[PDB]
Amino acid sequence: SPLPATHDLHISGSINGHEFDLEGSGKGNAKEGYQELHLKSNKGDLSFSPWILVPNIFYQYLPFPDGAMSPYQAAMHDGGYVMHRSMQFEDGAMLHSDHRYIYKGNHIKGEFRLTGSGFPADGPVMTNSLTAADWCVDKLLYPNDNTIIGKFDWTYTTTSGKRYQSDVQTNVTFGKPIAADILKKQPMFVFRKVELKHTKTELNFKQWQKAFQDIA
Amino acid sequence: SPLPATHDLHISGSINGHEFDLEGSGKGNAKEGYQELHLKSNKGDLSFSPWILVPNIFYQYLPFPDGAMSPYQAAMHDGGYVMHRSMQFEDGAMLHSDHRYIYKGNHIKGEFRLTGSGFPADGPVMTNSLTAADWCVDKLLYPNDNTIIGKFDWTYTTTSGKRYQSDVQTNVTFGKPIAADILKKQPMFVFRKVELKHTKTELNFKQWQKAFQDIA
Amino acid sequence: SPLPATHDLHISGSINGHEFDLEGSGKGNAKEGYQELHLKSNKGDLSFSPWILVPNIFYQYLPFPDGAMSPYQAAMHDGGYVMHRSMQFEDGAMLHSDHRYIYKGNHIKGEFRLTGSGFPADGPVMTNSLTAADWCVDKLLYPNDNTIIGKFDWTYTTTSGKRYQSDVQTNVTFGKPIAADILKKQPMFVFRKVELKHTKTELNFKQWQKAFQDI
Amino acid sequence: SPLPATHDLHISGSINGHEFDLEGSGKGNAKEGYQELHLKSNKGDLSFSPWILVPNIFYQYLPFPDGAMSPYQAAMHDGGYVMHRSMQFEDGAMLHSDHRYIYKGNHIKGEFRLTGSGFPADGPVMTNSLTAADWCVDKLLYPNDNTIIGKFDWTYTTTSGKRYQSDVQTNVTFGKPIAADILKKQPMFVFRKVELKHTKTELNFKQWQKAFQDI
Repeated sequence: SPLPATHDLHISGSINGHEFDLEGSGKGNAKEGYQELHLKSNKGDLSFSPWILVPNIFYQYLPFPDGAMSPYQAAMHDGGYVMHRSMQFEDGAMLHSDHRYIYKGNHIKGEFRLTGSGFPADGPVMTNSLTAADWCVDKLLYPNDNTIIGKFDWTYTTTSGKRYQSDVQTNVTFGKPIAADILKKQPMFVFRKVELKHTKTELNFKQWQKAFQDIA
Repeated sequence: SPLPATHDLHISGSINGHEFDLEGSGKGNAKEGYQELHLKSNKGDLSFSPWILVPNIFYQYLPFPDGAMSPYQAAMHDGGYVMHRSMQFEDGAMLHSDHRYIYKGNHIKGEFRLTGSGFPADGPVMTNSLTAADWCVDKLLYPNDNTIIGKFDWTYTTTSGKRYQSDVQTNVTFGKPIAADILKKQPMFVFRKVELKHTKTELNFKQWQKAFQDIA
Repeated sequence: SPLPATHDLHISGSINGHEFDLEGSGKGNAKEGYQELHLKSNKGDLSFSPWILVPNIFYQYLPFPDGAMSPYQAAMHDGGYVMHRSMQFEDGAMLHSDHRYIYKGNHIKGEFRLTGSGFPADGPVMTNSLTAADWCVDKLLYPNDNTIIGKFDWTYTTTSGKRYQSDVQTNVTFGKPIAADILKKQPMFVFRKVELKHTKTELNFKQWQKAFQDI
Repeated sequence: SPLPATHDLHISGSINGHEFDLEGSGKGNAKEGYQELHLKSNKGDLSFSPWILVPNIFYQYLPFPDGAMSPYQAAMHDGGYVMHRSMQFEDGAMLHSDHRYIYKGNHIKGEFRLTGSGFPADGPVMTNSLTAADWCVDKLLYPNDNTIIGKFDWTYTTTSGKRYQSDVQTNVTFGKPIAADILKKQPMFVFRKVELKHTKTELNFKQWQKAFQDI
């Protein structure tokens, strides 16, 4: 049926052993790749940079080239999917997440669970020193008919001027096979840009996305 | 108070998108480093090798050298701890886990949650071809007073004769500071051996452990 | 200070302990990114897939966007640069290289040294089962004014249908500071395509390259 | 077929694009694992911490347990071996090396080539702030009869108190098959300790080593 138009998210888990829990709703344009989302904390002030919740804070808004359904869009009413992502940061920290969804017509409800640990007390996550995430190219491959293995190098700029880097791998597992015509076009890349306004208790996130097999 | 003598575990999560859930109980000797555990499935036959649940299936049974309390033993009645472990396998699979505990006198109850994804359909986890885990040396460092960052190279032998390898990092976060005299002895290593008997629904696990700063 | 038009390569080292040595020459168009190269073995038949020598077989041919010189082209007559590249393969093999260059007007001479090891005897490098390399996006960052640290995920298709993957990092070190206006545009990405035809003793290589900051 | 008693090393390459070259000699006891080595620079003051040249500054000095020859000692008069080592540092730097040897009776001559790059100008290698290397356990596996693939996590202490970490993999490739009875004992671990005293031009290095399968 339809592409999604609106979504909500409950995201919870712990960073360095401290529990956090946020929820909120947003919307987007699934032909353009754009979405935005507001979150508010249920457990008081975040003790860590809200920027570490990106990329984790909805590829059902991502089309494939020339208006084709991405595998995420096609699965939405046919079998669904989950994601499992790993971020391994340069200073020894790690952050994993599980991503699950429920659809009600053109509305997506996400339930994401995250565990992040090992962030140094004086590093840029626990001092709120991340300032922006660099624009990013995601590389996707499909090693079998129901799995995407994707990877990107993820870097934030920070207040000291040094970037903060992590290796990010995302495995996406589908309830039914991906269409043969999607499977034959590998690798697929996706260019993304994000913005985030935030306080200690609230986030306003925006993201643009565009898949490509080749450039102009 | 006492070192632990008995424990139980509920461990659940998903592998390649399929949910699993096991529970059972065991016991050990916290002066010798030895424990054993029985698990039985609540959700029918496992669709994956039970060996992939090791190392995940209790360092409160591990003493430090010369009968000293390990940081895990000392935290047990003073602040507690959690663990976050990552296994990144050579064929692109990933498995993360969160480890939490509740103590009632000398009894430990564990509640572990795992997400593993990306195991190839013909690889050794999804074909039940893992045969044993190699003996292993864990290296621990304490980058601050409440955190252990530990690492080991984890390898199983398999029915084809080829080993199956992963990089394993475990971040352990303590509710109160680790004692100064433990913090000053780094790195600490731990030698471990495990055995596992299993069926599609039940596991019988055993593990021996011995911490060392140097060898004979 | 001309852009390069032609280039030679001597590339030697070992794979799994077996010494190899190739040389040959090629040409390209430094306004368009394209280059091509022929190589011939000086030590008999190669005992491994010639495809493993890609990406290692000249970013002086890469312009930056809108007719700008890339940092590689600008260094060419002003301090030079070297590269150090690491390939870490999914099956435990590793391949490192050192890249150095000498320029004579618009001609480049490359001298590259490689050590690869730990390729399984039944894997696709030692069985010559690599069939092509996937198109690739390289992400570059400049952590200081004389260094590029670049990364890509590098995958071959193989005769079995199973891809063969490696993490690739390339650190490029310049003899003089990169221009401030290049340093401000980060990350920079580069999209590349390669072809290779080969025999046991010869390689005929082609590459297209194009830098982009956005799509 | 004597065990080694004495050794020389010529080690050269570059760190962050700056060429370096050292040579010197040492000795050790191949029944006990210990060796020591002196090196002196042929190109002026080192511009980086000499500690970064450890572990790279001779497992022919390592016996295996119970007076057994290690695979390195047995290859010494029977086909030899080379090593390829990769150090991947937590701050993005990389250091690879190629190790080759020539034997004359009980003397070893090493010729090692290294390329390190991407060390931050304010990090502890380029500020000479590494103070010691932590004691270390090396895990070895033999995926086929002529290869060792070994791994350790390598950490220095520094003057700031913050350790400096790297993933280290060493692939060793033999000219003849390793003995079946060595191949059956896997993993094998090796516990090592090092010391280094240094100046801008000289290094005085000591190492203790002991193989173990169990404790």
